[PDB]
Formats: sequence, structure tokens, C-alpha cells
Amino acid sequence: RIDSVSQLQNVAETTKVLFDVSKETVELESEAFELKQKVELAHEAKAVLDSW
Amino acid sequence: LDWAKVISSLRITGSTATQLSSFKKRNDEARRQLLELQSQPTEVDFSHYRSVLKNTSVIDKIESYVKQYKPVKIDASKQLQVIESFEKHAMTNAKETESLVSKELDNIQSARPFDELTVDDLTKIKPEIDAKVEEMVKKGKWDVPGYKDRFGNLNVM
Repeated sequence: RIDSVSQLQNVAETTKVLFDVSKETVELESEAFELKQKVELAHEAKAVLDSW
Repeated sequence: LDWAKVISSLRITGSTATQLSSFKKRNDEARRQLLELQSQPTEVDFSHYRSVLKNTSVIDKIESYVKQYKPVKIDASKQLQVIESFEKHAMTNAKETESLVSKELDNIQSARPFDELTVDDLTKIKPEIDAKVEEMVKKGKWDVPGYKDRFGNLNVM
């Protein structure tokens, strides 16, 4: 009975976490892409200015 | 943030060890990438680049387009694979406990007259006893298997 009761809370927490984990991955990838694209444009402009 | 409860949240089966390890590694990697990267756009020093460049009106034009908008590798919340599965998982694993665990001290609630329980009462509650004794007599086994070890036979010799 203790094991069966503990499974109900665990399954309910594990179900909610799966939806959050998928959202967190998408949000981290978007931020990482935007930061990488902005740093590339800044580095390219700086390198061209420094050479000139 | 369940640390010790998320390692033992599964049943007796070791099949969910691969799925739990993959989910933890993905969450840690995503959090680390956001903290290692800068939480801002870009500096874009146009003040020192427009006057240092050889060709006229080239830094000024690049600066203006990089500070507007551009594409990024992102998605939308249309492909809700994990959200649709969450309802189904709760409805088969978490809802099963509401009728299995809930159905499972009635033994002590019914009191115990073992010093005065009748063999007719056991025959009435169990016809299996009567059938086992009847077939055990018909085949001829007057022995009782496993009686002598816990109960002394008290033969003279």
C-alpha cells in the first residue's frame, strides 16, 4: 500500500515534468541561437574594422 | 526540485533507467548553455568602425541591418507531444491508484475465536477443505504433507 500510494504522486509529478522539460529545451535553443547570431555579426564587424 | 525522489520514482522494472538518464542530461545541458552565454544582444561598436573603414558607407549600412531583426533556430508550441502524453499517463498510472491502492486492518477488525473455531465452520467457509480431504481419502493418502515438521506427531515410537 505504501509503494502503490507513492507511485500516484510520482507518476503525477513525472507527467507534468515531461511537458516542462520539452518547453525548457526549446527556450534554451532559441536564446542560444539568438546570442550566437548576434555575436557572429559583432565579431565580423570588429575583425573588418580592426583590419582596416 | 526532487533529487532523491526522481531516481526512485519508477516501479520494480529497470526499463525506465534509460529514459530517466536522458531527461536529466537534457535539462542540465539546457540550463548550462543559458548561463555560459551572455544574456544580452551584441555591442556593435559603430563609433570606431565607420571612421576606420576604407570604403565609404559600409560599416554604417551593416550596423543598421544587424540591430533590426534576423532569423533564429526556434520553434513554436504546436507540436505538443509531451503535453498530450501527460494526460494519458496520469489517466492510466496515477488514476489506477484511486481504485487499486484505495481498495487495498479488516483482519484484526474481524475478531479471532481460533481456540473455539469449529471444523464445520471451516467446511462452510471453505468447501475446498472438504474437496481436498475427500480426494485425499479417495486416492488413499492418509499422510498429511508438511504436518510433522511444525507439529509433533506424538507417536509413542
